[PDB]
Amino acid sequence: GTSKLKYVLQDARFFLIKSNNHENVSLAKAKGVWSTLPVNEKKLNLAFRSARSVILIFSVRESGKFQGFARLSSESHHGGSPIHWVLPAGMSAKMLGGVFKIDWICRRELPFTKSAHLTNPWNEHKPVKIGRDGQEIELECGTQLCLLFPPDESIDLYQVIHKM
Ligand SMILES: CNc1nc(Cl)nc2c(C)n[nH]c12
Repeated sequence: GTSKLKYVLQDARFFLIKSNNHENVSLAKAKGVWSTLPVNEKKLNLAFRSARSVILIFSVRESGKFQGFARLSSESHHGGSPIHWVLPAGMSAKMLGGVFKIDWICRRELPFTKSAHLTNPWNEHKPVKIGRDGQEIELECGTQLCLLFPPDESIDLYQVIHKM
């Protein structure tokens, strides 16, 4: 069912995460972690303190899809482990230094064609698939986007609700 999902999304904040490769989204699903550039790390740390739930909605660049979404379970922390991120051009391990802990709510894909009807007021009402890494998605757009994903029956939202 969708009732516990809707409870988790209640009053959440939503952020578009753009990853330059699949390997790091795969690593994030396996390890329950995410790292981003400092400008976005600052925004997510602020949001984490301000909202009952901060949801990261993931999209690998050029995949034409979202790869799932997750809830921040911590602010960023340094020095816990050297997450073997696969680094593309220009990006280095010091920039991706802060690690957030995340609980996955859905590890299933959603193609961009399925969200064509959702626009993001905080990005000039462009289609929600359009946005830079770290772009905030307004509550109603973000809620409807998350509800479009296929249910992920491997995930029990009970423990997530307790983190709140
Ligand atoms: C592990 N975090 C990340 N990994 C890769 Cl390949 N790209 C990005 C971007 C564009 N923001 N955060 C990223």
